[PDB]
Amino acid sequence: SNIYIQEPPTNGKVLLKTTAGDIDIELWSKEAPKACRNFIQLCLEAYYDNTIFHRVVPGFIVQGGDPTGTGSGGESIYGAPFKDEFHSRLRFNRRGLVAMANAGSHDNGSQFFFTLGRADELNNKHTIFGKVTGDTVYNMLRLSEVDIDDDERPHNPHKIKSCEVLFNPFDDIIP
Amino acid sequence: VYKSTRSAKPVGPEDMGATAVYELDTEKERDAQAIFERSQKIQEELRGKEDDKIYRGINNYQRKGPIRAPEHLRATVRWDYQPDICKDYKETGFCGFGDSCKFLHDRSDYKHGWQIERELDECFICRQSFQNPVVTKCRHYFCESCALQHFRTTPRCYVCDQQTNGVFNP
Amino acid sequence: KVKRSRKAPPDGWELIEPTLDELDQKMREAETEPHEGKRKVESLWPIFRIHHQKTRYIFDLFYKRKAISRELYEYCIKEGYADKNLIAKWKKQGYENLCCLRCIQTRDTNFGTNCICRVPKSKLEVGRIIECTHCGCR
Amino acid sequence: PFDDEEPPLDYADNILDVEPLEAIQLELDPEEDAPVLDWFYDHQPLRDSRKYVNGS
RNA sequence: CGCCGCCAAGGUAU
RNA sequence: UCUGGUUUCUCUUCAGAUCGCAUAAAUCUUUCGCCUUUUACUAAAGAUUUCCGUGGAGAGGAACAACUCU
Ligand SMILES: [Mg+2]
Ligand SMILES: [Zn+2]
Ligand SMILES: [Zn+2]
Ligand SMILES: [Zn+2]
Ligand SMILES: [Zn+2]
Repeated sequence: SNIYIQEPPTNGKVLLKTTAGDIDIELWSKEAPKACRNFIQLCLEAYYDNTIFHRVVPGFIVQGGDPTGTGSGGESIYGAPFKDEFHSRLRFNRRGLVAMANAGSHDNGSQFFFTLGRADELNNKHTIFGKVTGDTVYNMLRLSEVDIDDDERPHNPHKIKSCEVLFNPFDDIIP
Repeated sequence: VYKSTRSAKPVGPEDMGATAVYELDTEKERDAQAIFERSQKIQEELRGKEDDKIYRGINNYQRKGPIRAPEHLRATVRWDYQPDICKDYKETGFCGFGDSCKFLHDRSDYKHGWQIERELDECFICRQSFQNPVVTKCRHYFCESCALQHFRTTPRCYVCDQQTNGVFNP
Repeated sequence: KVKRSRKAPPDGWELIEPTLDELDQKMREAETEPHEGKRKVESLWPIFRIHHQKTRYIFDLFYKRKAISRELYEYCIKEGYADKNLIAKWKKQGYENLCCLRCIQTRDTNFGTNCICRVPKSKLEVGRIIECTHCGCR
Repeated sequence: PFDDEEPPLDYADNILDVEPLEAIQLELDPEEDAPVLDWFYDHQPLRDSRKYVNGS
């Protein structure tokens, strides 16, 4: 074979249920400890309940993780936003990836985004910490509709109803 | 919606591609080398038998041929962009070598691969309002009193000096 | 992490494990960042500085405090948490506030001498904030 | 094992903390391989021992 | 008693 | 009772010992075999080197050098 997946192996998997369907996000906990730690902590706190997808750029990105719905509400469980954690083997050459949304310097919290295609302008700028297992990537490809009314924020954005944790390494607590 | 299986195992194999099988051709037990091995083996066993007419199959009446592909290997592929085109026959119509030239004798000047690669990556007389906009013989929409004063100025038209001939209509 | 000694090391390793783990994490953070802003060698200064503070922590853990044993001291030297030749230079009388091993190599300097980092400041001129280009500061 | 246009795995943040799985490591039993049991699987078999080897 | 396993310059001018 | 030293790191020339219980390539001068001209060649001899390593010897330190051979 000659397909060459070109990525390190994953560790840890969570389930996330929206009105668009079920998404099984599997993370790189070794290659990105703090971002995956914040993600599994906010999934275990049931923090992403009633969180909508407030930005859709079709073919490029679809953003989530905002409990306010304006594009600036992000609260980590660290007290302060954490650092960028890059990897040469984790780049934006394909779809289905998950990355913390950033605004310049080391500012990462609950604000993240799913990828929808080739995103070479975002390389060495955002922290890739997970992907989506295929046969379930079309539940997040249904999130990209042209109903946006603006550059972002469509009419009826999909909300996350539950967030299950299938595998949980480095045991944590909800406060 | 596409429901999930709810498992902790990841999307694919554990080796991440370290055991590529390369099963593009006929597989191992059905390949012609295996058929020749079976035929050679059964010709080695039946020796004391002399035409038992159970007949054993087609080739057994009495590793070459289709050789087995290395299963543990991809062929190192290269893009041979460089064509062999008779340029003096393509853009001109007469090659000096005739039929002795080793090249193609082609005259199709279509796009190559790299060209596709680097192409895919990228009123009006008085200037007032239309006070009764009305026409002439030759489409010229004028006003009423302005074109009356224009006929008082000159008996022809204004745009191309057409002979109005006293004919003025809405 | 890589242990490369199959030892299951004796006491006391459980009390130096989170401290040296935090020093290893900060050494990875000092190794990871790009070289924008840091000119040519001042991005290479803090890895020397953190190896110096790790070797100094094991140094005053065993020699000064006399709490850890000699077997685990030799274990930490053999693994890579401490040096073998640098502590022999710290053992000498005239100096133990050394920067790293790039000021003692007299043929690293083409003029056949030691650096200005290994100079007493009280005998040097009064106000100059000079820093070593090999080692980092003094 | 790896495709083109790919850097050679960047050994600073990939497997620096990853332990190897297992070597060949044939199980030697005691009371038959007892003198060689402590050093048969060691990159230096005898180095820091002046009884058997010369030195370093 | 069982040879042998092939690249390029030679042509689409400077 | 006196006599009192194994390793490790740096220069120092000599090597005639399967210097290495094994063995790479290149050059020249010849014989061949593929060959159109050549570099890539084939494989035998003759004689040179290059190269990966090694042997014993003069010093300066350091490493438990004071255990102790004598
Ligand atoms: Mg010629
Ligand atoms: Zn031609
Ligand atoms: Zn110093
Ligand atoms: Zn220093
Ligand atoms: Zn200095």
